[PDB]
Amino acid sequence: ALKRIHKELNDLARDPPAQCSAGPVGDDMFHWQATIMGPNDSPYQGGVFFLTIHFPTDYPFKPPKVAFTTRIYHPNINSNGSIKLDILRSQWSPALTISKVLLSICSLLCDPNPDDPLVPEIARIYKTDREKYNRIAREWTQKYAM
Amino acid sequence: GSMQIFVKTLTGKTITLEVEPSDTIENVKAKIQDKEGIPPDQQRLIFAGKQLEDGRTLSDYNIQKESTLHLVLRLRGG
Amino acid sequence: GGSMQIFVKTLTGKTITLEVEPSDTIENVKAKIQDKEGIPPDQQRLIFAGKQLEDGRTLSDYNIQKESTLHLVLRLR
Amino acid sequence: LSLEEQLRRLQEERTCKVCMDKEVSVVFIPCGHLVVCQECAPSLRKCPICRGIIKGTVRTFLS
Ligand SMILES: [Zn+2]
Ligand SMILES: [Zn+2]
Repeated sequence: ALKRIHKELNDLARDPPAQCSAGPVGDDMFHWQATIMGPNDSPYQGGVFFLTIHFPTDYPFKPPKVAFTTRIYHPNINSNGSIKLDILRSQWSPALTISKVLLSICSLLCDPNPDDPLVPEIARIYKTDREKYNRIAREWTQKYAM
Repeated sequence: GSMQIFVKTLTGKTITLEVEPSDTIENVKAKIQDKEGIPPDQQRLIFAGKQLEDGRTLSDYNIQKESTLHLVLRLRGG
Repeated sequence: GGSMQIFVKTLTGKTITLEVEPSDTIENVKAKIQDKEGIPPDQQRLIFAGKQLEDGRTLSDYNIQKESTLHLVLRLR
Repeated sequence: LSLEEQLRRLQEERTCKVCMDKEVSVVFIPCGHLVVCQECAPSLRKCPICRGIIKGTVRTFLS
């Protein structure tokens, strides 16, 4: 796992995506911290959202564990930062690098699945009153991500 | 196509596509399928942090010449 | 002019080049950013390798080396 | 686009996209993606690039 993780880190330094940033916490290559910038023209705009990444020892054959530490309002991310997302579980591919995983999660923010939600109350609001959904997500971005 | 855009593929390789400002996202995916062999159903294109939906056009997303789209794998929250 | 160059990427993907010294503080970098891009320092959030950078620390303190890329994130204006 | 950046991109292109260490040496049938070495291939039932089912793997040689 280590050699591939070092390569990803080096490959990131050369050319990180505009939307995200990541690297080791302290002296531990298996534990990273990451940022996702809220997409422009979304209720998350202007937000910087922090995440923890834990690479298992059989990475990349098994997915990294990824969770938000910044609170975020979303049908598929709970108050503990847990992300319910198929590419972190049964739809993992070993070719996904941490950069692509973070971009994938970022693309989930404006593309939730309210029909199979992690937070049912938020999903009902998203489906019935999108202006209310957007207002609350904006308020949480202000309170936690700025 | 009348302009060029870039796609960063799953492996981080950057390819160049010839497209029209009004090309649909599905047409872009069809070009990626021809160059990289990825079925469109497995392609998820991201620009400015957001996924690009089939049925919309590049101009719908203000994607300009020499924009870079990021390709990831089809995903679903749950 | 600078001992090393670093790069600063904006949310739009534009990358700017800065001439810096390893001992430069994050506050110094924000001043250079204001010079090149016209963004006032108090509106800048700088991110490197998953960390938001604190004003009083140096580039070396954050393991920022030649050809490193930092992220410039504007506060919602 | 320096000579080193181009040489690195050519070497990375020949390199396994899973372990990122050994050179690619196996093509998946029928999807045709050439993306893994022989040490990574036995662990895979679906292609990491297109998720296609792997029905066979041919050892490939770039002569
Ligand atoms: Zn391999
Ligand atoms: Zn394939």
